[PDB]
Amino acid sequence: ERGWFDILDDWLKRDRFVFVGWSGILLFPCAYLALGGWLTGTTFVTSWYTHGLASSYLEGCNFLTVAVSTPANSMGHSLLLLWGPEAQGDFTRWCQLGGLWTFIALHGAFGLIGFMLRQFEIARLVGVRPYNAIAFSAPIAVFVSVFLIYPLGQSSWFFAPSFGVAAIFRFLLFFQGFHNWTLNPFHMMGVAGVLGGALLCAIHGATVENTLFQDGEGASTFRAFNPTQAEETYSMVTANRFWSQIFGIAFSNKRWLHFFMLFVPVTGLWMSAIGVVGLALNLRSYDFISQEIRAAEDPEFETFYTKNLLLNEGIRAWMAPQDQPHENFVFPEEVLPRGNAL
Amino acid sequence: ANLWERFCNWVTSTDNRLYVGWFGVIMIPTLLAATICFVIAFIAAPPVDIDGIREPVSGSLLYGNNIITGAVVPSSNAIGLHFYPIWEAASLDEWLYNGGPYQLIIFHFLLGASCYMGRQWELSYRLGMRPWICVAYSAPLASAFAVFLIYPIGQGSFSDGMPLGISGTFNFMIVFQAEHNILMHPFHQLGVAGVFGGALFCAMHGSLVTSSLIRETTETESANYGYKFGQEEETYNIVAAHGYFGRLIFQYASFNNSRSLHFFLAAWPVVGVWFAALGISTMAFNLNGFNFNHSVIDAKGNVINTWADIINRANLGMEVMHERNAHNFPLDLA
Amino acid sequence: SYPIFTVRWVAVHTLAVPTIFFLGAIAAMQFIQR
Amino acid sequence: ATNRDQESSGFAWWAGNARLINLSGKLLGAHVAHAGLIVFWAGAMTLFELAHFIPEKPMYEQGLILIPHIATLGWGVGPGGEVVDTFPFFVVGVVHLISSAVLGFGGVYHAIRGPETLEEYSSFFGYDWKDKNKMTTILGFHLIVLGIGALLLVAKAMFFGGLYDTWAPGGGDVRVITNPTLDPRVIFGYLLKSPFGGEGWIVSVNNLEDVVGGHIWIGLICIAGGIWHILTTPFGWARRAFIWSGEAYLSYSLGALSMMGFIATCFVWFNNTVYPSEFYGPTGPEASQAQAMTFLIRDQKLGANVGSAQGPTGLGKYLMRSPTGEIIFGGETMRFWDFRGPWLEPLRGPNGLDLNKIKNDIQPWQERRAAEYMTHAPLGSLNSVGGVATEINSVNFVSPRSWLATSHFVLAFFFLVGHLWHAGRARAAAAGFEKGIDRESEPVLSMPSLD
Amino acid sequence: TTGERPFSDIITSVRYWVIHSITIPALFIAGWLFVSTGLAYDVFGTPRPDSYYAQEQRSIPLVTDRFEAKQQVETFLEQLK
Amino acid sequence: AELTPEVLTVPLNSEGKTITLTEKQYLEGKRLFQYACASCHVGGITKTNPSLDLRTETLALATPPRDNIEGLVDYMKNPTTYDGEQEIAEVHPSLRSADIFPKMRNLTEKDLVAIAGHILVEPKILGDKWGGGKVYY
Ligand code: CLA
Ligand code: CLA
Ligand code: CLA
Ligand code: CLA
Ligand code: CLA
Ligand code: HEC
Ligand SMILES: CC1=C(/C=C/C(C)=C/C=C/C(C)=C/C=C/C=C(C)/C=C/C=C(C)/C=C/C2=C(C)CCCC2(C)C)C(C)(C)CCC1
Ligand SMILES: CC1=C(/C=C/C(C)=C/C=C/C(C)=C/C=C/C=C(C)/C=C/C=C(C)/C=C/C2=C(C)CCCC2(C)C)C(C)(C)CCC1
Ligand SMILES: CC1=C(/C=C/C(C)=C/C=C/C(C)=C/C=C/C=C(C)/C=C/C=C(C)/C=C/C2=C(C)CCCC2(C)C)C(C)(C)CCC1
Ligand SMILES: [Cl-]
Repeated sequence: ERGWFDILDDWLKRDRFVFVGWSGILLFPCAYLALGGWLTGTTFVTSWYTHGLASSYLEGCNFLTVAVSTPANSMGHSLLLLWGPEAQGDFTRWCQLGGLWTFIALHGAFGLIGFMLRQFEIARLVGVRPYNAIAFSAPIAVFVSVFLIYPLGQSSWFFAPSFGVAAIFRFLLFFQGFHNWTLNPFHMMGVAGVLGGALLCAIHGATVENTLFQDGEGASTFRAFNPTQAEETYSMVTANRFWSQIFGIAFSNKRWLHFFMLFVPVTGLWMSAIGVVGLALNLRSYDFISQEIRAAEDPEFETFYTKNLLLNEGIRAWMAPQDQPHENFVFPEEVLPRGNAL
Repeated sequence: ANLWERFCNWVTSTDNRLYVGWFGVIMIPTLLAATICFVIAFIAAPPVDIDGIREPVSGSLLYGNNIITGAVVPSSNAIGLHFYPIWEAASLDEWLYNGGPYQLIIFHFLLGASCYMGRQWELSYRLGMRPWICVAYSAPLASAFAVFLIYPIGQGSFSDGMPLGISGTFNFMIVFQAEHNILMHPFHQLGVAGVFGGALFCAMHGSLVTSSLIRETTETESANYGYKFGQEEETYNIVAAHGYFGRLIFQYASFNNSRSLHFFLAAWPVVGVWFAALGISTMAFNLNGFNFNHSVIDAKGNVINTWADIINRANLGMEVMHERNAHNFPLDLA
Repeated sequence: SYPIFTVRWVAVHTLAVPTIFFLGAIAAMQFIQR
Repeated sequence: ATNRDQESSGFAWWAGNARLINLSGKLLGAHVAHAGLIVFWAGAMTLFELAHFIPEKPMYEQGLILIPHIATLGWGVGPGGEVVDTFPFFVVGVVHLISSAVLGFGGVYHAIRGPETLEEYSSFFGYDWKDKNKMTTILGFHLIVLGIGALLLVAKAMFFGGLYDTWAPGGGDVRVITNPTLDPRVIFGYLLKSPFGGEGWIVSVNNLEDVVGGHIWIGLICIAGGIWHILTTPFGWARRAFIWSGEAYLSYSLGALSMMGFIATCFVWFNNTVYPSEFYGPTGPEASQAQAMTFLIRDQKLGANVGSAQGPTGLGKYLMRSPTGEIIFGGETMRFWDFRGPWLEPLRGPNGLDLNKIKNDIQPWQERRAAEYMTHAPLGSLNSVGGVATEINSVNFVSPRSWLATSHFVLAFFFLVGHLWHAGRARAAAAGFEKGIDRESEPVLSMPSLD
Repeated sequence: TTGERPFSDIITSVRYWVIHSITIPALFIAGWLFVSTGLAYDVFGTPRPDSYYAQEQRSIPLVTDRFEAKQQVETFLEQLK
Repeated sequence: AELTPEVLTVPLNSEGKTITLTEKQYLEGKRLFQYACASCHVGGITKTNPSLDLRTETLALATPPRDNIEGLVDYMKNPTTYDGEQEIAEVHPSLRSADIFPKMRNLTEKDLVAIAGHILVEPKILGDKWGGGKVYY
């Protein structure tokens, strides 16, 4: 059977400069629209009616302060379809109500699905194991938990991260003040996975580059490697002795070494995603009850834990009126927490 | 074979289970001193007047801390940058009140860890290796110098050095944001690119090499037994890896030279962390992140807020609350 | 010898055509006064 | 194209300047062309600063780093550091700019026109990196030049108008230095001071007599050692301790420059004698003490007894004791009590700040100086918004001390990395394994196993 | 290789540059005019410097209803006189 | 909203005469204020003495009143304490003390009017932000 399905399959999988594939039907429009939506919004679209903020090059923001901001809190978790009951097919209103945000988030989510399908598709055609796709589940877990599950647990999309450099920084600081997110052990594991991944990246790169075999005469050692050579280009035996004597332990199985390099950052991101699922419900690691009972009763008891809560309280009271304008917070000067003088 | 030559041949011997070396002669006593003091102080040290206002902060386990809240507390603001060894105190009880232990730990640690870097150079010379693994280690080492030494120098006190503890780290980071807006500094942003990128490329390289392992095992055994320590032949097919990844993106976005690939793995996080360290070190001298507070103004002159101004609101709350009893005059100039 | 209109040609231009248009729009914004 | 591709030289283009290692004639050109770049920047930057300079604003409000260097030497300024004549700034810039063309000319000639190697053309200018006698002789020539340079500063100070003295009675003035400190216990005593708070190593030099006498000692020492290294060749203990190669020599200098960059970073951050605050703005310690002083003065004028005002913590609101008893300013500036400055020292007694002088002898010029330095604290953003990170836009200011300190820390750090890079490579190249491990001779395969 | 013409071939060819010395500046100018004619403001609904606020008000025109949000913005736009 | 002549109309003196500044004067006032004054008065506060700000309500209760052009121009010539009892030229920049505050040497009478105008117009724009300090940033 060589029907139209099989002929289409032929064309989708041609060896061209940009492989397309069946996965490409999902991947390419969704990635392109998500990227074009972010560039369109950061260049031209305001956040005045949803946040009370300027947020586009048009308004005078720069690369650090432009954003595609989340919709107004009053939209709830609305899909905010262009043809939906809020914008009612009006493109200009849609932009003013935050329709670009759900547009980017949703085309982005389906774009990410399409990229991971692409990793499976190409891997099956070339004949390799699909571990690169398996590794990409960690970025997907992060995107889905932070940009979708987290706001879905909260009151509205407004509290999702906005798509911008400084807007994401605000998101970091909000998570410290309101959630005490540095205290959360699922974040701690994520930090370990990311910093340990960066560590493994640097050390393995440096170990290979400094246990190279002399396979050429030039002082530039890059030329003395051939992609189809059968020999290892660096000395596993010398690398193992160096680290055993510097550090006490070393790798001895190169297949374990590279699996571990997959394992560490991937597991870390997955752990951080679980903690954010909890924060969707405000199920925080905010306090240590034992510390609070002691400190309530003993005004001489002070730790770095109690000091940081005071900082969190400052963040909440000083940023909440501007950061949550729909709540209409009026905090007179006299209720604001402040140390002496400052 | 006199006794000095014998000692030198033992110190520099490549047959010791752990290499000693001349750097190791400094490294071992200083690291031992810093480690022993850290463990004892973390468990049992009494509270410490970090900010010099007779307001001691409890850092140890026996005085009410758990693993997450505990810390070795930085030395007193009254001491500033003065040297405070045990023998400058009238008693151990004084030394402990004033944060003596913090100085002893970090000075021994910074010495020991600098010698750790020299030791990496030294063993590579004895084994006939190329010498630059220690250049990769200079990036974490510079970062430790930034938060334990350079930042106190510029701010004028070891009491603004990073505490030796988990929650103390977070305190250091939060106050740093209030006083320098580090998130808006391009060197911290390059640092984030260094570690996010380094973790990305870590999983990238791990998954590609793992995806192209050459079949050497049955399905009931670990694929790891398909590699034998010291074997001459490579254990994966880099041509197949390049064939996959080149099609994932495009052909010329993919490495086929293992040497330049592994150099890129080395350089990206190391350079990024160098910039992170230089961020901390230059904000030590108060060259702070970008300030776009009230940068956008309308036709009449009303301030139009941006996300930068929301950051500023957060930073103010951090500023007005930190060290709540330590400021008498309106400007926190250091 | 070579074709002119390929998949690669389309991919290049869906990116490059809006980029130039946007760069002109952002260039003009540098002369807006309040 | 002698050694001008990767095949002939072994070095790729991105290490292309390594192709010069044994081409002394082209290497001379590279060095002379580069010195011209340095002299160019010095001349052009000065002219730029002068063009952009308004004499009624303090230098430190104008982004100036070179004019403060010239003014400190006593050119163009009078009492209080006021600018009386900008023509010396013009001269210094013009003469540097003109000279860079001479150096640019020599550099371009030797680099692309003259003899590629110098050994055939002249045995005086020729050299072999491994010739320990020729290398120490070239080193000796340059030590003599440096020694003369240090004596030019002495000549300016003692015979050609003097130096700007921030400490001069009457508010700061240019002063001829007639008795420079020659006592080697003073001069070399600076070298044995602790580098920690209250001591400050050589960064603590606080008077021009010591600055000038130190340059007399350094000039003599450099000239002597320069003669010594022309006449001698390295001894056996030195021969066995070092690597003798171009790259090795480069790496020693990189280590030395890195060390000096770190010292310069601290000099400009703490020292207000050879970096006068009139020109560079107040130090960080200085501005923080000036805030305490400003509010002691304000509150005392309103009727406060500042000696006995107990602050919220139990420590004095305005005044307290240092850990050794000296009377010092209170609040967070307690960390800065080691600060010494001309506007503050009149209030100082044997026991530290004197309450009687505080009550009766504070002059309006001290109130002025303290308010000016409190509001020009060296804090500001990368886009030059002055003040704490939470301040709003209005004031276009970053102190010269922050510019000079941050740039020289960054430079010193990378120069330390460069030392490690080239010292490690020099060692490996000398021993013969900088291109990789020889497969047939892998040293680890001849060693006993660890376990 | 995948069969398409090398990029270095194309972008050093006179014909490439004859075509693109027109199409590139023409797009740039189209983008400039999208802003300079004020059309970008009206397509996307972005305030001009003089239309964030009414002359004496200092409250944000914040959307507060889900299904009448369109009418709320339109009402905020009328009140600009 | 726009910078209108109404916004730019400010009290000239205590008797109720107004003067209408141009946009050029206002913008010149802002630049000269930044040049000579904002190091202590950024945003309408006073960093070396926060008890006294540049709010119009605060200026109206100074002695003599400073909430109009003539009072502010006189202050920049011969500043006084808030109750008028003392002359503070020796510690506050003014034309009288331009020898010790060199930045005042190149200010002309026209400049003083523009600075004065900026100080009186800005609260009409910024409201509580002017003289309010960090609470209103
Ligand atoms: C200060 C910076 C500096 C200096 C002084 C040099 C100097 C040199 N380089 Mg190096 N190099 C540098 C930076 C520098 N380089 C950088 C950044 C790179 C990376 C791209 C390299 C990569 C590199 C490689 C790969 C090679 C060199 C080589 C050389 C040498 C021969 C150059 C030649 O023959 O060109 C000939 C070029 C021309 C004739 C074109 C014009 C050149 C002139 C000098 C321009 C001067 C313009 C100036 C304004 C005129 C002023 C005149 C006025 C004063 C009267 C020369 C000594 C070569 C070498 O080692 O030979 C053995 C070599 O192969 N360099
Ligand atoms: C006096 C200082 C000095 C001197 C004379 C040398 C000389 C040399 N170096 Mg060393 N190096 C130094 C300092 C120095 N280095 C420092 C401080 C570092 C740490 C970063 C290094 C790190 C280093 C490495 C890693 C390597 C060398 C190498 C070399 C050799 C080849 C150099 C070359 O052709 O580069 C060519 C120059 C370039 C390709 C240009 C680099 C572009 C830089 C990064 C831009 C920097 C940005 C700029 C400051 C600001 C932005 C500008 C932009 C906005 C336009 C040559 C002998 C190579 C070697 O080992 O050979 C034996 C080599 O692999 N150097
Ligand atoms: C010692 C070096 C040094 C220092 C401390 C200063 C300091 C200053 N300059 Mg000067 N200047 C310098 C060198 C320096 N400059 C050089 C080399 C040039 C020629 C390009 C100039 C030309 C110049 C002009 C034309 C002007 C100044 C101005 C100023 C003032 C404002 C600076 C500013 O806003 O920067 C903004 C900050 C940046 C642009 C940050 C740059 C970040 C770099 C690219 C990072 C580099 C890192 C490292 C080097 C690379 C490592 C790479 C790694 C792979 C190894 C300030 C006093 C201004 C002024 O006020 O004049 C009165 C002014 O208009 N300078
Ligand atoms: C340190 C820098 C330096 C060094 C070591 C050399 C070395 C050399 N040059 Mg080069 N050259 C230089 C810089 C340098 N030059 C500069 C700046 C220029 C432009 C002026 C030239 C232009 C040049 C040309 C056109 C020629 C040379 C030639 C030579 C070779 C023979 C020169 C001779 O025998 O003079 C003998 C010594 C003297 C005549 C004494 C000169 C005293 C000077 C002029 C007075 C100043 C002395 C004082 C220390 C200067 C302080 C300057 C300081 C402030 C920067 C020799 C290898 C020749 C060559 O290559 O032959 C093939 C040749 O034809 N040079
Ligand atoms: C650029 C300057 C310079 C350079 C590169 C050299 C280089 C050299 N000198 Mg020369 N020397 C110089 C200036 C210089 N000298 C000057 C100005 C004088 C006159 C005072 C001398 C007088 C001199 C003599 C008498 C001798 C040398 C010798 C040597 C050779 C061995 C150096 C050595 O082993 O150091 C290593 C340094 C030491 C071994 C010092 C002891 C180690 C201490 C503990 C290190 C402490 C470091 C610590 C961080 C210090 C910080 C600052 C401190 C002051 C507080 C080497 C070629 C030797 C030689 O072979 O002559 C032919 C020799 O005998 N030099
Ligand atoms: C710090 C060195 C200052 C500079 C620069 C300027 N001013 Fe100032 N101002 C300062 C102080 C400490 C005070 C209080 C003085 C007192 O003891 O009463 C003031 C006061 C004023 C006032 C009076 C405010 C009021 O009465 O509410 C005005 C109108 C004023 N200052 C204006 C002003 C101008 C126009 C300046 C630039 C030319 C300027 N000041 C600079 C401190 C400092
Ligand atoms: C949304 C939407 C849509 C779409 C649209 C689109 C698709 C768009 C696209 C767009 C685009 C597509 C745009 C673009 C732009 C671009 C740009 C704007 C760029 C710029 C660049 C630059 C600026 C650069 C810079 C740099 C860097 C980055 C680095 C290197 C160096 C330099 C500096 C060069 C539709 C219609 C469907 C519907 C509705 C909605
Ligand atoms: C070798 C080489 C190189 C380098 C080069 C160089 C580095 C050079 C330099 C050069 C130089 C370094 C030059 C200089 C020049 C200068 C000049 C030419 C000047 C002139 C001047 C004048 C003309 C002046 C004028 C004036 C006056 C007198 C007055 C005031 C005003 C004015 C300014 C107008 C390269 C890398 C490229 C590569 C290749 C090789
Ligand atoms: C001017 C002045 C002054 C003076 C100064 C002086 C007098 C100085 C001196 C200086 C000096 C006098 C210095 C020295 C230095 C030294 C060094 C820096 C060394 C080093 C060493 C080394 C590096 C070694 C190494 C090694 C070892 C250890 C082992 C064996 C091998 C080797 C060799 C590698 C004063 C302050 C008064 C004042 C101000 C001005
Ligand atoms: Cl204080």
